[PDB]
Amino acid sequence: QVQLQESGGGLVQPGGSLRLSCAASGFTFDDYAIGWFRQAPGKEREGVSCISSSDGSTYYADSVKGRFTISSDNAKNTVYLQMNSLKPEDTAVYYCAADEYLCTGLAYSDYYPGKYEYDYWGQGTQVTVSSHHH
Amino acid sequence: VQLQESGGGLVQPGGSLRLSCAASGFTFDDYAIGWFRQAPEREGVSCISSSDGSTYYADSVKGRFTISSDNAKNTVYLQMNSLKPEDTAVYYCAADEYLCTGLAYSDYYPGKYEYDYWGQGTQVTVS
Amino acid sequence: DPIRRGDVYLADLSPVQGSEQGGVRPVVIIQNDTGNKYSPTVIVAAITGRINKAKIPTHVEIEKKKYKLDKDSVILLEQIRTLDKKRLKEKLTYLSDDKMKEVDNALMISLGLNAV
Amino acid sequence: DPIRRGDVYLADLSPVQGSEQGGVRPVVIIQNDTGNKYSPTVIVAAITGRINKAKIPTHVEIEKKKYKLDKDSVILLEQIRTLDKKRLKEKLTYLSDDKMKEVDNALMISLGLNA
Repeated sequence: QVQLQESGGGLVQPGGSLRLSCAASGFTFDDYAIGWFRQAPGKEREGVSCISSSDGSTYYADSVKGRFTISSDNAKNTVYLQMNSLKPEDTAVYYCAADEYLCTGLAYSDYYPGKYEYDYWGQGTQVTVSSHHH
Repeated sequence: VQLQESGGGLVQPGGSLRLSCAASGFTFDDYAIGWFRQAPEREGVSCISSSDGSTYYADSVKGRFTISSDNAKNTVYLQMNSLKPEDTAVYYCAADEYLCTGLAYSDYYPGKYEYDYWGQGTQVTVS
Repeated sequence: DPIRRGDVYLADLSPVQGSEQGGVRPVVIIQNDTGNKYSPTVIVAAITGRINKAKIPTHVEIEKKKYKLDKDSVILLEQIRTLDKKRLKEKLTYLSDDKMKEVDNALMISLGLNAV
Repeated sequence: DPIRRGDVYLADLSPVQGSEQGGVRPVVIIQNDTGNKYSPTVIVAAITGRINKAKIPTHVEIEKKKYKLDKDSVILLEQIRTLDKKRLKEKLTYLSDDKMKEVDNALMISLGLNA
């Protein structure tokens, strides 16, 4: 029914950039907030960005402010995450999620410690930042 | 808007009285009416709210006084039984939209609020 | 017979607009008990069973069995309003003191009455 | 441009029943600023010019001279409700911090909070 299909991942050089997509399916796009979480091996799942349907208000976690940008195409029911100035600490699995409260909850998590379950989750796309080969 | 009271006078301790307050130039159901008293500070005694008929009584007259209303005669009565000499004071009837919730709030929060309509006062002496 | 803070009434909230909660649904009395006895209005918070677990610091969960609901529900301390008392239909139950403490806390966050 | 706690908006509170305040009238936003930014609703408290002096511990006065009001008014912290933002028409003014401390206080009295 409700499916969030992401994409755009891959290997990037530090300082490079990427653009992730989240395609939303079986719900009303303007009645749900869609955003991005991330999780690096072994470590914790943190919320990154979120965009509410009406008002277009955005949220950004502190560690990606000025560097990431979320946006939405209401025609394509698609959310974008443009990641600039990529650092290796950004290397993780990026999931988009959607919920009525996804945006106000993520903004509240900057002030109150919580652990709230949100409704709809994507599959995740790998984002690796490394200098590597060659 | 006029408040004409009556019923005051001299009584022996243990006796009873029935004070009246007559309302004139307002809508009886759009105003709350009650009784204040002042012995040589001004305290609110009782009050009766227009709709719901909820009553307020000061603690020092609970069980002893009784307030009521005759909506046809636009009249509030205050039946004071088991009268004590501490009850000796000038009793004023007043009317305001918030008088009853205001009298009850003053048991918990100190205030100093001016209410709209005041009567002339009737002396109640217990001796 | 008296309206008390913490009481769970079934009350008619409609009509509403947009994201406001309407219908006939459980609500909780959040006004102080002096206003509940003497004022012509009460202040309530809405309960929805559209979610059964909380997602917001201003949300408080209510067990369906303990507090006589059809479904596991949540108090939306962001969905509050003043009702003429004639809007109160039925009194279903009343919250435990510990549930009113979670409600107090959520109301302080929702209304910006602490730090954050 | 963003909705802030202490902002005074013109809002449509109609229709209502009985003792609820309605009409298109000034209200003060009392919901927190995290909630005012992301949620689709705000929590407001109604303002009346039917009285100019306070009569209840949950009443707070607003002076026509300081704020863009038509009359000396009073905030009724017992008449509060959650409004969809589309109900807000115009931003009129915003209250001082000192005036908002009185708002907080009456809100704790109105809502049965002591902390």
